[PDB]
Amino acid sequence: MKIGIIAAMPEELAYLVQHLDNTQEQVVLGNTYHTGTIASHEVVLVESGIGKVMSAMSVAILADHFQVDALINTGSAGAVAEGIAVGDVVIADKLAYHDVDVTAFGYAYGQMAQQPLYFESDKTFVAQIQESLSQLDQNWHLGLIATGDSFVAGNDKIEAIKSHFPEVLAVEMEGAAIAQAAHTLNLPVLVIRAMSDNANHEANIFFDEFIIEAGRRSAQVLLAFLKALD
Amino acid sequence: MKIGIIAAMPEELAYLVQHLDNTQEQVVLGNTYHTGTIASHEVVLVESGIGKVMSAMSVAILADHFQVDALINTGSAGAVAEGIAVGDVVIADKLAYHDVDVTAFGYAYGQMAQQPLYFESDKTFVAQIQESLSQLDQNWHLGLIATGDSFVAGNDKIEAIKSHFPEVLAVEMEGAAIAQAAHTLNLPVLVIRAMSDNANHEANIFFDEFIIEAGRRSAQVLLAFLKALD
Ligand SMILES: CSC[C@H]1N[C@@H](c2c[nH]c3c2N=CNC3N)[C@H](O)[C@@H]1O
Ligand SMILES: CSC[C@H]1N[C@@H](c2c[nH]c3c2N=CNC3N)[C@H](O)[C@@H]1O
Repeated sequence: MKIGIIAAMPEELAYLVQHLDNTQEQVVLGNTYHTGTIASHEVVLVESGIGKVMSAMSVAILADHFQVDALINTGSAGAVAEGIAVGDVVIADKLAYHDVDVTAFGYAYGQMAQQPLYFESDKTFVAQIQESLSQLDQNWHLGLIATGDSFVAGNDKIEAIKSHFPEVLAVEMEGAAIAQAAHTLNLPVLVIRAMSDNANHEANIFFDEFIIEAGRRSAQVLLAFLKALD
Repeated sequence: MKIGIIAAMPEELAYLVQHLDNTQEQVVLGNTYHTGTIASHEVVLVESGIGKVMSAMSVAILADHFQVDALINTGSAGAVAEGIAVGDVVIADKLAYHDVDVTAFGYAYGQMAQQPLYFESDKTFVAQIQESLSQLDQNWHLGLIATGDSFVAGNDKIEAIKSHFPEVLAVEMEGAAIAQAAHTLNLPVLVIRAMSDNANHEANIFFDEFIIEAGRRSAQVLLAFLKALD
């Protein structure tokens, strides 16, 4: 298959570009799309930019211009579940928006109009990625990642998000957006994020400090996954 | 020029489709795009779906697949500024997100990372549309429309939005998203919305009752504009 891989920032795509075989770069609508293969898998890498709109646009272009068959997001996120450490990797089995309120019409909190409440990562992708990781390794996690067009940096917002999604493991700004776009195109999706901060008052500082490492760790897990996907 | 016209719901695109000359429907990525002309202006009409992600995808496809030169959004919105009545039309000279918080990094509230706080409708488009309207008509307005991935239905949220953007006239769910996407593509944009409700506790009821009329009114203003734009 042909996999479209999206990262919000350059720090989150660098490692993958460095491991891209038969690399070629195409400029489309002012952005660079890296084509080639990874572990014999045809892929297209792109730095979308931050947020729902930018990531959604990248999905649309990957589908319309490159005819991708699947979508995978890699990058950083803020750790919110107790016990998750900076540097840990969270594989999203499900994604949802923590900043969406269309409840006046009867939708569940977080559920966008005309959309399901939860977007699910491809069951086959999730099954296989777990198989590539060790059960003895306690630094990777499988669970819910909540998305919003905000950088979470305070216990108050963390608590507010948890009141709606108590099982949330991490938070970011593109996960559910890419999953929503993928769902709209009937394309399988997977989201992988490494923790760059604790989404608290010190989040901006930790993010600045750990974005390079988080971007690399998330990408390393993706690379290991792709090599085992076959 | 070639103008891409986006409406979130069918009720907001119907009138335009009914007045599209040399109309033809095409299916791209599972959605219908209506090509044709409106007063010597080549156009592409599309019902994007609700929200930031859906509207952003539509902008991307309009640019990548149809090579549009400009973008115009039409539809319904909730009236928030005192005095604005249901049925009134608001032309957005500027757009901003009311639900974006990346302030931890120093951005102004509402400003998305890597983006300006305000997205501006094309100055030429704004100047010309005002010329097509009567100064004696008090039912059209020119000002700020704030966008968010939520349906505003309560004075509490209205007050919260006003605390950040006191001059906001109306609120909706795609304006700033379409403007952001257009800005990313360096394409001129214009947003026009007719009031379907008062964004208060009764907003869902008024929306249900007035979406057909609001969609029509907004489209009527756009049609008049296009017939005078030349
Ligand atoms: C500079 S905005 C933060 C970016 N990094 C991710 C992120 C890391 N840590 C957090 C993120 N997003 C929200 N809250 C957080 N605590 C998001 O998905 C954006 O692409
Ligand atoms: C069924 S979600 C509402 C849709 N109509 C517009 C709307 C009308 N009235 C309101 C809207 N959006 C937010 N708050 C409001 N009070 C938005 O842009 C969505 O496309």
